[PDB]
Amino acid sequence: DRIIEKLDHGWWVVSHEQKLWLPKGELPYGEAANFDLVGQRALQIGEWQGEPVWLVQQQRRHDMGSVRQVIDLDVGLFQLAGRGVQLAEFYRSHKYCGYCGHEMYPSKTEWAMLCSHCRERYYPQIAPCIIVAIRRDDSILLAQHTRHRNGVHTVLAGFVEVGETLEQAVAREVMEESGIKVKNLRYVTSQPWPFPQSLMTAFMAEYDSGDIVIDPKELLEANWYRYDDLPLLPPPGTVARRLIEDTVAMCRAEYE
Amino acid sequence: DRIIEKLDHGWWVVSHEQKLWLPKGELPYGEAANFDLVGQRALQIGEWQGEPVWLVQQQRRHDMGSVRQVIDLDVGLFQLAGRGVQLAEFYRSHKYCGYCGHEMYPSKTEWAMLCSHCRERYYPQIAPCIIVAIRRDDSILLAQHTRHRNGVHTVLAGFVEVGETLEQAVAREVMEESGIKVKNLRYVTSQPWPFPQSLMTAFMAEYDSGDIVIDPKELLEANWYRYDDLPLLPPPGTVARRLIEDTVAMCRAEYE
Ligand SMILES: NC(=O)c1ccc[n+]([C@@H]2O[C@H](COP(=O)(O)O)[C@@H](O)[C@H]2O)c1
Ligand SMILES: NC(=O)c1ccc[n+]([C@@H]2O[C@H](COP(=O)(O)O)[C@@H](O)[C@H]2O)c1
Ligand SMILES: [Zn+2]
Ligand SMILES: [Zn+2]
Repeated sequence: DRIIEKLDHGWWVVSHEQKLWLPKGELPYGEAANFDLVGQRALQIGEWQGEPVWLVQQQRRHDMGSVRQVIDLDVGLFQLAGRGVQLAEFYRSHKYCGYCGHEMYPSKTEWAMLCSHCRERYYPQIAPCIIVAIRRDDSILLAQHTRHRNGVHTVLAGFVEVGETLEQAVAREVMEESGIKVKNLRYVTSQPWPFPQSLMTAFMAEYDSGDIVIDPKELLEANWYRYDDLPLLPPPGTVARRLIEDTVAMCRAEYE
Repeated sequence: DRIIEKLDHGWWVVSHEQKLWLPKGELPYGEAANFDLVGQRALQIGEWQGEPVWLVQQQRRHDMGSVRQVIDLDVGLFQLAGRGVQLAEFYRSHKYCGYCGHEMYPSKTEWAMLCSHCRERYYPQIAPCIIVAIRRDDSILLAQHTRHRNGVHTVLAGFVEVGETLEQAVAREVMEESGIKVKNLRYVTSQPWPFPQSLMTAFMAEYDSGDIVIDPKELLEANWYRYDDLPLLPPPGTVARRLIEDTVAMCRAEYE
């Protein structure tokens, strides 16, 4: 925890309220005074290729966007940046203590909120998430998400809920977004996600029953595409893509 | 959300600070005035066999204990009770808003904290957890946990951390508690846990390298026991036991 000076340079995660500053569509890299940043509080969340990445918790008029606007920067950088945004949001939600109501402060040893008056603390929360590829014979369920809009067709995902298992989270999510029923869930892998903090677990499923009834609020559209007649997909390096690949592998195994 | 009266009866989760009231070693069942409970605030967290279970957020001098003192009551009851304790702890940690510092109130529609001044809210957090059975040829790694003390020998478990995968959480936990290195992780299943709120994922692993170096703060002792010369185990119905069973099944498959 330091205060920025006139020769300070590197990567700057300037984050307010779920968004980060992205001038010219860029994650800012350079000197502090070039970014109107001198005299502010900055935390170092790590290093990219030997250069500090800083979290500055300040609002900016223009060019705030989503961290998943830097995904194609480097996954490693995105981990840093998403981690910054999460840490900013963590700090926002814990200025006061939920116990006793007096102002809290950041632990400089670890990454928690400590407390002046009382001795209770808070730690970052990890949200369990399911993600799933659904298979129906020669085809696989792909879909365009509403909030996304790159014209990509990916798999289904949703948050695990209270009192339920991964498998049940998959079944419910699939029921709600698509309106179909699945079977023979197979765990594939897991992958942490920076913002919001979450651990997604990857599942293959196969179609059991039902017709596609998209939640239009959530899904632009959903369709069964054959394993060799696919549309655009999430980029290689992403979990969703790996799942789709695994499914295509299943289909190939049966029909070729 | 109601206030208790003189003829109110049923199951009472009287919970303070991670503990619940267990008179005579019992989860209290009966009439309110019999339990000095009239005139207090009670929330209904559900029904056991058609009878209400109530959460009362009050301290009691004697006989407070751990919810995992009612595990052998009925799993369903324990879900209710553990859920009560969690909900009490949730309320304790969110009396004030972490944003703005003014007193918050419970959402009566869903189970969150709403806010008087501002419009930010909080929801219950689910903690990802790994649990793992480690296999070394004809044997399986079993261990007595320090905080437990029923003379039972169970599997290893620990909390998933930030920026890491399930598999990495397993590898690290196993490294720290036991000091050995594992390989060929296989996902088995997942199971939610009431208090503290967590979703544990079950893994089988096999021994790769190292000698047993127990964390004496965490583990009474750890040993390799053969699949047909076992000690006491966690009771049937529990995930740990199912894992141990699956492992024994592996051993039997190879050596018989
Ligand atoms: N190609 C992709 O865009 C891709 C692939 C795999 C996972 N994911 C991500 O998994 C993330 C999980 O995010 P949440 O934590 O909001 O569920 C999604 O936001 C999604 O972007 C994305
Ligand atoms: N036989 C047993 O006692 C048994 C079996 C399976 C899971 N578990 C539970 O998994 C629970 C996970 O608790 P945490 O959420 O504290 O990790 C452990 O507390 C453990 O009691 C217990
Ligand atoms: Zn406090
Ligand atoms: Zn508030």
